[PDB]
Amino acid sequence: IPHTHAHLVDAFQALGIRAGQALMLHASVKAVGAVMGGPNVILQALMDALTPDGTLMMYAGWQDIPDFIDSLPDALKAVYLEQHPPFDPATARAVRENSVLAEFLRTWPCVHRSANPEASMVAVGRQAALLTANHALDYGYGVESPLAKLVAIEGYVLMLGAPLDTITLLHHAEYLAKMRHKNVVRYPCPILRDGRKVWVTVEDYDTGDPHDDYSFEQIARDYVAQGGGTRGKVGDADAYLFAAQDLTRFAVQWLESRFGDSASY
Amino acid sequence: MTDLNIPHTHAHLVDAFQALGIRAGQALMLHASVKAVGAVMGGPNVILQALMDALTPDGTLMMYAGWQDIPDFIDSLPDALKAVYLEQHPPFDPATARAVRENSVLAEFLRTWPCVHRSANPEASMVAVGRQAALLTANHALDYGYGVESPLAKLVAIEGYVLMLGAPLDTITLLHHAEYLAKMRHKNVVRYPCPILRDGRKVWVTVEDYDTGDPHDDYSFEQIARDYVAQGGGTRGKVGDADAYLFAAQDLTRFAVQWLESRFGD
Ligand SMILES: NC[C@@H]1O[C@H](O[C@H]2[C@@H](O)[C@H](O[C@@H]3[C@@H](O)[C@H](N)C[C@H](N)[C@H]3O[C@H]3O[C@H](CN)[C@@H](O)[C@H](O)[C@H]3N)O[C@@H]2CO)[C@H](N)[C@@H](O)[C@@H]1O
Ligand SMILES: [Cl-]
Ligand SMILES: [Cl-]
Repeated sequence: IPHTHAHLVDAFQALGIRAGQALMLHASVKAVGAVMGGPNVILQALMDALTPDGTLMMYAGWQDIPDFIDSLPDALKAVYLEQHPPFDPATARAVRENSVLAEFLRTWPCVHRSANPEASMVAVGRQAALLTANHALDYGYGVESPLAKLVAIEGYVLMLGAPLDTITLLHHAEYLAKMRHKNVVRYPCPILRDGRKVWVTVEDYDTGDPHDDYSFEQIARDYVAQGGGTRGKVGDADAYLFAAQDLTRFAVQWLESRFGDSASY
Repeated sequence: MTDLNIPHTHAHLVDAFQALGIRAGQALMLHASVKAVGAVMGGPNVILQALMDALTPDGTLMMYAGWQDIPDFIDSLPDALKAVYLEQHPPFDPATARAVRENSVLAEFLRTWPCVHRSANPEASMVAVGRQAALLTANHALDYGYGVESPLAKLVAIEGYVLMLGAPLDTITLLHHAEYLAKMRHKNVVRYPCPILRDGRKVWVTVEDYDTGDPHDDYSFEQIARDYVAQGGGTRGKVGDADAYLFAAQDLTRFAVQWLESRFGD
């Protein structure tokens, strides 16, 4: 018997989901198990628990981002510069890993999607426009990002069978932390500007590898170990619910205590 | 033991569609296997963008969506479990109802396109973009979803086309319209439950249709389509790595009706 809408609603409420919350979701649909009506019922149940006054956001990114063209043979790069489509928020695919639900969320009526291709977020609900508005192209996990706004509105992160290493918010903690050294990347990307394709250079902190000798799984495990968040089952999945403000504060201090620069310049 | 090629470009797919016979302003129903096409520069949406470029905004593109999660099987469930479905299963919502499982990557992509229209019959739902998308998807009756009041009937009436892009010929939905039209010695008629939205609220209705899960007699759609191709029906050509077929909807329907009636007809 597949998990029903009502069963999931009750499980979300038992974990601590409440009306009016703003929530970023990371999920593994396989971990939840069979749901009556399919994966979209997971989103419908969560939005039921949040009510229309709540907000639900997910990381989408862009599956087809051609940020690697400089590594291709020159003649192939030339083809990409002419023929690869730009990031179009209406149709750009979300990244493939752990994003079945993010792709579902893009067909919801009244969805909003932020403008930074690599860091794009999708959101539905009362504060969806606020969270996704004015997402800067450079430093997409920084001060002008949906993650900064999620912290400012005292939102939450919900892990629904998703590995703790995939918490996007921790890239915002990396941005904030005063660390000895952070790796900067600069990469090409085609976007739409006044309805025309334009290739631009995006600058950001590397989000593919850590800036020092840590992992997000290590940080999150330490947070849980000192009492951070709530834990419970939703369907077949192990779930965690974290306050965005407290987790960000914890992670910044965690990074600064281990990888800060005590030298003055 | 065969390697994947350099990704096909938008421009090279447009050229291949035009070489196959796609013309501006046509109305086309597409059956595709994205895997068969091979790597595309920009991903599967580029297949749709190239096809719409060949058709222009004056053309129309339609695909079969259905509803992957339709609970049309609940009458065969024990009573306690059936009651759970009746209370908890979501209704068909055309905005979010996912398309059927197989060969539907492009149908799911079409649903994120602006100005998409989806027809109202859950099990037989079609999605369309372009000039005649509203016309094709309008007023799709709940009963006999492949019949006189269907997008397939309208596709035939406006003299549209069927494009096969690496999909097996047996999956041509239009052949269920031929079954509807053909006078045959035996037909299975089914009634099944379905939850829909009626004034924003979930209501369970009973749908009546010809069975489309099994043939009505000793035939298969692969048989019909293979006989059609063998007698010169359609045009053929490569699109990316896929072998493609382009059929006139009216000619294929007429052929399939005559095929069924010659073997099982009056
Ligand atoms: N074979 C047993 C039967 O399978 C049914 O399920 C079937 C049904 O959901 C679904 O059938 C769907 C219909 O829906 C839909 N309205 C049109 C579509 N062309 C048709 O598709 C089917 O018929 C085509 C041609 N022929 C095949 O190419 C295709 O593989 C097959 N899925 O696929 C399943 C297999 O056809 C039912 N479980 C029950 O009627 C019975 O148990
Ligand atoms: Cl997933
Ligand atoms: Cl496919």
